[PDB]
Amino acid sequence: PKYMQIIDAAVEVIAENGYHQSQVSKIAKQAGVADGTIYLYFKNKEDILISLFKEKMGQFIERMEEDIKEKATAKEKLALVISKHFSLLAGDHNLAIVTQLELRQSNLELRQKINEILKGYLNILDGILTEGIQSGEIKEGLDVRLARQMIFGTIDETVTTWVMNDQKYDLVALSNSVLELLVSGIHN
Amino acid sequence: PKYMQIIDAAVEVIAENGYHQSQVSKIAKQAGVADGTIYLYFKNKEDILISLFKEKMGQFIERMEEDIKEKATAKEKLALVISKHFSLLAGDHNLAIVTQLELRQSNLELRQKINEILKGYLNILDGILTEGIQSGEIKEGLDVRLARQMIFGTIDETVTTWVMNDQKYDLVALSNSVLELLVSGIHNK
Ligand SMILES: CCCCCCCCCCCC(=O)SCCNC(=O)CCNC(=O)[C@H](O)C(C)(C)COP(=O)(O)OP(=O)(O)OC[C@H]1O[C@@H](n2cnc3c(N)ncnc32)[C@H](O)[C@@H]1OP(=O)(O)O
Repeated sequence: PKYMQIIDAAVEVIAENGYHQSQVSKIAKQAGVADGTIYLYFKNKEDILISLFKEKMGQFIERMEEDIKEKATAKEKLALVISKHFSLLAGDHNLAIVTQLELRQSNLELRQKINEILKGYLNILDGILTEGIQSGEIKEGLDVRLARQMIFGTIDETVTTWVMNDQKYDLVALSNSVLELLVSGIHN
Repeated sequence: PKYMQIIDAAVEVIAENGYHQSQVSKIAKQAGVADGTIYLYFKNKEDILISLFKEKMGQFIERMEEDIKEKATAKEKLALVISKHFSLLAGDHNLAIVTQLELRQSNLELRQKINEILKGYLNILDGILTEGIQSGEIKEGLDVRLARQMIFGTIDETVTTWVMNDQKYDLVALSNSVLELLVSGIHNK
């Protein structure tokens, strides 16, 4: 449908110049749609970015809530999440730039809307950590919120450094190393 | 000072209005100087953003080098880095909005310029790790670049989460627990 066609073009255009500079007109042209056609599916520019996050990151999130259920341990569940995330971004240069660089917006309402979608991802982390503690796999006394900030911050900084390096090295190849740093930390 | 008066007014205006709505005229008004005096020191709005980051980072790094030579172990140095990072930002509401939100420009030419200023701090993290590696304090097989990304992303996301909650809780008090999470990870035992 034209809805997804438009989201896919928006990823391209938004990645090119940045969300702020991106123009709805450029998005239509790139989608090979008329200008008014865009307004047939989206209210405005912000609705395009929010929906892009909903469709790209939101789908990923839903998929992970399902797929982590088959992994026995907290470590395996986190391994799946990091590996699948790096894989989703490694498959699309534009999507890597957008989902990393447009994640935290200055405008309050736009930020809240994007944060709402990303809460889903944080809920997955908290759940993995909560259950891991009850099974005895995860550190007893662990502050779940803080440990989720370290896991999400680590994943995010790893992907953003790769984006700032033109995505030139194999991100997916790092998933296990990133996992072991989170599981065992830096001490010997 | 004229240069620092402008940088300080820029922090305020950019925090309060968002970088895109922070034009030179607004900064000039905020600093109490004329537009032409802004340009006597800066090229444009972008130059003010980049220079505010370079100036604030530079002070931060000189203090860091000063304090961490006292410390013996890699864990002691990281403890100082975390607590000093959290303290600086808890100490200046508008600067934290600038660092966590306004400096995160997605245009790539500009973002590269900003990111080159981060290199000095990342370099400090890499030296703590490599010193630790030589002294046998750091886990065998640990990759320095990845460990640096973990340390800085964990620190930075802890600050972003606190900014997202309107800086309403005591960030600084979380320093030690953030350190222990980086040092031993989430595994039980
Ligand atoms: C004011 C108060 C202050 C308070 C503290 C500061 C507040 C923060 C300010 C806000 C700004 C942000 O948004 S910071 C939060 C988000 N983070 C970022 O945007 C940082 C993204 N990272 C980067 O842009 C970069 O890492 C730099 C520019 C910072 C430094 O780049 P660098 O010096 O070249 O070093 P590096 O990135 O390691 O790249 C070197 C080589 O290694 C490769 N490489 C890099 N990482 C890896 C890796 N994990 N595994 C394999 N290879 C890797 C690269 O491809 C390149 O290869 P080859 O080319 O040779 O093949």
